[PDB]
Amino acid sequence: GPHMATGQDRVVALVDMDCFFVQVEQRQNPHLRNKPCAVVQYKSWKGGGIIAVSYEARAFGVTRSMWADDAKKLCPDLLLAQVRESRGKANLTKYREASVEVMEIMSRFAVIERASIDEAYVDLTSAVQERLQKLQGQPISADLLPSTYIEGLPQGPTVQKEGMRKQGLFQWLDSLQIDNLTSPDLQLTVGAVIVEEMRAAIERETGFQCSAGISHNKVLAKLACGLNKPNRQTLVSHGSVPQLFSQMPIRKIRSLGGKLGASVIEILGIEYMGELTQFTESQLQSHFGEKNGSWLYAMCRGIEHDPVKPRQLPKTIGCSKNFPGKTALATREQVQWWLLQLAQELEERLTKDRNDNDRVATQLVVSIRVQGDKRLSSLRRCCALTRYDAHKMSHDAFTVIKNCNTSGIQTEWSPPLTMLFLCATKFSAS
DNA sequence: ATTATGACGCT
DNA sequence: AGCGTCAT
Ligand SMILES: Nc1nc2c(ncn2[C@H]2C[C@H](O)[C@@H](COP(=O)(O)NP(=O)(O)OP(=O)(O)O)O2)c(=O)[nH]1
Ligand SMILES: [Mn+2]
Ligand SMILES: [Mn+2]
Repeated sequence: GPHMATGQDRVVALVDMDCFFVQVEQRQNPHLRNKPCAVVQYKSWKGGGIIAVSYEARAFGVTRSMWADDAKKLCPDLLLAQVRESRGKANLTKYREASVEVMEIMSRFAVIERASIDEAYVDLTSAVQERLQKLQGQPISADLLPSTYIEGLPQGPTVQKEGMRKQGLFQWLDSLQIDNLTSPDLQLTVGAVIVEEMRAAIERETGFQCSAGISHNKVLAKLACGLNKPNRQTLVSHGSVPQLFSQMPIRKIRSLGGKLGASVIEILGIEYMGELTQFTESQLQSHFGEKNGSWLYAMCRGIEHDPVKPRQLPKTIGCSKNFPGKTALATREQVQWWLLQLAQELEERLTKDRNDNDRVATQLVVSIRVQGDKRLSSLRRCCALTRYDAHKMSHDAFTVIKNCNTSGIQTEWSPPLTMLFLCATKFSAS
């Protein structure tokens, strides 16, 4: 009872940009704004592959992973923006730079953990304590939470979406105990006030809209963020978890959408996250390993301890290109030329990183996939990265992979290469 | 012929 | 170190 810690000692937020690459292109080209729009890579095969979709286009069924030609079948008026091509490959620099814009704004409010190109976690515990001190026991006005949903509310004792949002927020605020500076629900609420401010700053200073989740840990904050996209934020309280999880398919939790989640479902004969509560920690560890079992035991109760890492910058800088079907690389000249193209993009990104961030990569990882291998990487080899020189980097990558070529002929490459991947790692302060 | 990444955990 | 998983 009293000693049963409830995982309520942090306030954590997840901010995720809405249809990010689309918004970057819509900012640049006003003709794309408020339109069914998608961003594609390449064009020749099937119109190119969609990687981002505006909410207007989603209404027609357009999704990521879909070929543009098929998306145009669903949405004949769909507008498309193509990712830049440089050195024969997709070049995502514009979106990385836009990401830095957003990350730098978020860092004004708190130390952030860059989780992807378009989203970051925020540990707001300390900022919340500060704002609570300033509030001096003053209640929180609904006016300070103009885009916030309270998950699970309204409940009990109404036709529009905004009305339901406000009804739930009123029910939440009316139940708050604002004289207790240690109440977790009050802390989450102040966290949501701060996140409104953060999202307002992002939109004012970049033009980009985002959604956010506020809860007591990273998993719940991420889940919360997705509940009311776009352009809204959602508060998931500890108390909302039993009802939320009682009908939550296990695969919606970050980390359980793959083989492990399928094994939870099949071994235990359950469907929803809430059903996990009936098992002991030891039973879950027996099926899924010590670490996974402890994580599942706490997570189905709303408890997760993974810290918000103080990391605004990516840990690696990588360049990759697939060569599908008849485009697979079958000669040594081809392999060398594309290793050089990848290495030249890598050199440019690494040099900019060194200038911006006062660090140097020290390890080069070379990954290839070979024809007939379904795995992502057929082979990974590391070597030293001692100079930011594309020619050296590509020569070294060739040296570490050249023993893969089973061809007796010096010129041919067999079996052909369907992917090249260069990734700079193990950064050191310079 | 989804593609381009990037984060990890395992052994 | 190299491989596998998850993510999108
Ligand atoms: N190159 C590449 N980029 C991708 C891929 N998947 C996503 N991206 C890029 C394009 C995405 O814009 C960006 C962020 O990914 P999300 O947050 O998962 N999706 P979004 O922000 O679009 O919509 P929502 O409002 O639902 O969050 O990452 C991919 O497979 N490949
Ligand atoms: Mn997003
Ligand atoms: Mn995202």
